[PDB]
Amino acid sequence: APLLLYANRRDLRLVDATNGKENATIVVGGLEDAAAVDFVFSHGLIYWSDVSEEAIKRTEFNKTESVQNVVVSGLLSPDGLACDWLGEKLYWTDSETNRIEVSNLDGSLRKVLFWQELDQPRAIALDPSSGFMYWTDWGEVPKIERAGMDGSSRFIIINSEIYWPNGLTLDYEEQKLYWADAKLNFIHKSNLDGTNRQAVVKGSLPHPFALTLFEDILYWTDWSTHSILACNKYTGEGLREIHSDIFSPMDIHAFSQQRQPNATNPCGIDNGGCSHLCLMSPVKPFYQCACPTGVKLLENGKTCKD
Amino acid sequence: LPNAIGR
Repeated sequence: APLLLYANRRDLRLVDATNGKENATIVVGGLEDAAAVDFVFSHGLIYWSDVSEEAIKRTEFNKTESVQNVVVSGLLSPDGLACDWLGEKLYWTDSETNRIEVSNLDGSLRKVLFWQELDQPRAIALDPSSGFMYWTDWGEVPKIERAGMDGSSRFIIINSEIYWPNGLTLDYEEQKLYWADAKLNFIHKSNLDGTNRQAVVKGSLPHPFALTLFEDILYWTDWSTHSILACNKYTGEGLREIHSDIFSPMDIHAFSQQRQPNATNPCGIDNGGCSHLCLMSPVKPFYQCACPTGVKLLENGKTCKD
Repeated sequence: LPNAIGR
């Protein structure tokens, strides 16, 4: 049972899932409205969104007295973010500007990837070594979509029996997608293309917000119970509350290197020969060069117009 | 506002 990292509006916390009766430890305090959270374990980084400060920030968790540092600003409603620990990129959703955007880990070279047919985008999860990204949208057309991490090949993978898809995660060992619906009160799973859908927790979840996974156990936050719940990822059995009395639980991850396992970066050692962004891609050679918003890629497929 | 991320 891993440590669980969760946002909590005023702070980010870590709790040991084998001992959630104990009080969590505060990783970063003095926050206004921390909502999304993720990490790059190998770099010693934790990132979060703040929906009042309209920003994504980061902290260096292996240093003593390291500051909070703003890396992306002007984000009207950054309701979801994911760290690409392989390609070294930062992806996020914005439910007010209706966008999915990427940048480098320091916030540089921002590129809007999607800006059409989004209403209430929320969760976002990455499979960097396959070059795919997955997100939810709880708006007027509720759905789960996937696309290349380079913005290619966008596809709706779930569009039925869905209404408030809030939580989304991947099982990297089994190659499965899991999601939690706060209106339909359930957690389901499917293959990565949306096929072979199955119920895991069939009902009775009051208001799940974010979902993560470690080994054979799912973990999620619930806005109505103010707690983290867990159950078996195959059967939904063994449903237990492991940590409760949380001020305002938000996004959550199993905080482990094993959830970001080592793989070769297809960009190699020279940024893919790309002048600006080298993004993961689902097709060979498994990266795609890219440029900041509004900037054209030249005919070589590598160099942004200078 | 139901399901929206508050404040």
